[PDB]
Amino acid sequence: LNTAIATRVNGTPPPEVPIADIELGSLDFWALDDDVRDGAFATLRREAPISFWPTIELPGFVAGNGHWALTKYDDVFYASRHPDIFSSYPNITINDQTPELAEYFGSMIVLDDPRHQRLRSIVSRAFTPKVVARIEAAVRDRAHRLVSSMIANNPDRQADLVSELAGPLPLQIICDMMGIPKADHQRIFHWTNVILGFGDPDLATDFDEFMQVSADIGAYATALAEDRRVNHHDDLTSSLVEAEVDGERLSSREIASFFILLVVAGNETTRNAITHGVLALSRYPEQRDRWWSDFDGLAPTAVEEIVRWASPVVYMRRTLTQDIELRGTKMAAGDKVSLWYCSANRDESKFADPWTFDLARNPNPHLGFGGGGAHFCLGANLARREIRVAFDELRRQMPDVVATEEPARLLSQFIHGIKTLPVTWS
Ligand code: HEM
Ligand SMILES: [Mg+2]
Ligand SMILES: [Mg+2]
Repeated sequence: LNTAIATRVNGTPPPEVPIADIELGSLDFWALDDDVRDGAFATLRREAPISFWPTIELPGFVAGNGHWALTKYDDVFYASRHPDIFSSYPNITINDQTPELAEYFGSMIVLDDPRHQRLRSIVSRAFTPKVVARIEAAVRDRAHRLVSSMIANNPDRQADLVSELAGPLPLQIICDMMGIPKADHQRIFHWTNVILGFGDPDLATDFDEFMQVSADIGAYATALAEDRRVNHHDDLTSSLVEAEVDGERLSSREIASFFILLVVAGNETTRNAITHGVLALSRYPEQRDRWWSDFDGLAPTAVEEIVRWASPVVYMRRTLTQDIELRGTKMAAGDKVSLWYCSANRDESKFADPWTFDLARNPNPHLGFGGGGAHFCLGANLARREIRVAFDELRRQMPDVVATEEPARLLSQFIHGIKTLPVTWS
């Protein structure tokens, strides 16, 4: 495969970046390549581990007040485990929501306990390890077919990993858990792609399109919920419409926001873990070889290292409910605080060799699924299984699959997205 991308020397730290060249509040910065971004967070960890940044202006989104950026692992961990101080209300991105966004985006992820946990308990059983293990057959059937179709669909042995595997595998699994008919899965995926791609001109930059997509997926959720209210199915949509929280059924807004949260999170995270993982295997072939020659033994550590390496969710935001000082920086009640998982996951204070992609890494206390605590990723067991099966099917059917171009990278501060990744195999 002479068209494979260049390999890299594992363990090489990126050069640190002069602090004057770092603008977290500019979309231009998020367009820099990932070596520069990684070197910039390295500078912040060293020189300004907590620092303040203006919010990025996005068309039709309210920027509002700026935010305190926590770039060190210990601070991101602390903030995550202290939700009475670091609240998830009113929003978990840096920007402000509005009443009009709240119709569609006012889910449990932007609420504190106890209401957060009462909402989460409606669906939590479906995401537990023992229940998710039950659907291995479904994950395998879909992954196996997708990889086979990459082969059958491309006589030239060239494919886009994202559209042909990494995207459609998690999409199928979450949509089927929700109870969405197959004929509408791609419609769901287009809506979630726009919702968490906004600001990249390849996805959407007109706020009117963002609002029409949001209204359209909400109307879809409401219509499916209405069907399930009358005729139950064994799906999460039926669980949502049947549940009672504080003795009251969920409202239309609550059902639509819950539905949207689950399909967005399901569709716009694992795909990037998978795609960054194939990119990493392409750059570090010794790691591919060692996983391929002991797939079951290394899989638990390998999947977690892929998540640490990719950090598919770049950050989450909190809002202080009281004044607090951290690292000698006083922050005030009401201030926004951003938790940079991408940076925690390269912190030398926690990982001695953070720049080494090591599929055997153990322990691996990465914060790719967050810092732990009340909002710890509901889908973590699901995502780990999706990743493990995707790589197993690639190993079994096309073991030498390799990237042939550098990825087209999503322009986003929030999601470490890959839009396309050309691959080949022999
Ligand atoms: C590798 C893929 C994934 C990554 C990196 C990831 C990461 C995260 C992160 C960082 C959070 C915030 C945690 C916190 O605030 O402490 C989160 C929350 C969440 N994720 Fe995941 N996620 C992944 C896959 C999924 C999947 C497949 C689903 C399925 C629907 C999902 C559903 C959720 C939900 C519902 C929440 C909100 C939980 C709550 O507020 O209690 N995620 N995820
Ligand atoms: Mg093609
Ligand atoms: Mg079904």
